[PDB]
Amino acid sequence: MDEPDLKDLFITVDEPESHVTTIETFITYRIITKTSRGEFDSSEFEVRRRYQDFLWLKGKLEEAHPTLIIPPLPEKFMVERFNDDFIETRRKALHKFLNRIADHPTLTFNEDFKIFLTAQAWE
Repeated sequence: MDEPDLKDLFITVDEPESHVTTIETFITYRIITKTSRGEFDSSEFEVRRRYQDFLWLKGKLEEAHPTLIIPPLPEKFMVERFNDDFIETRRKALHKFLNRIADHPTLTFNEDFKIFLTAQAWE
């Protein structure tokens, strides 16, 4: 039998880090998602995502909800990408983006949003 849930999500976006792979360096953001303000009987996942991962998500949401305007993620086309203002501006925008999806009555239940918030979870 089911335990009824209010379908609340609380999302933070923080701790930007440089991810240096062998072929590319890019910034990632820590996304922590909680389903409750309580200590017990709840879900909490921590993942790390780059901006391209958010663009993937936006596209999936657009495809699934073609009559909606999905919350925007503007970008203007080698130093600035690692600039403190650039990163902090983006962090705030990504937090706003994820909150808008989380609060939206159809977008919040999208399967790719769920995968986005949970895949490759960190301890």
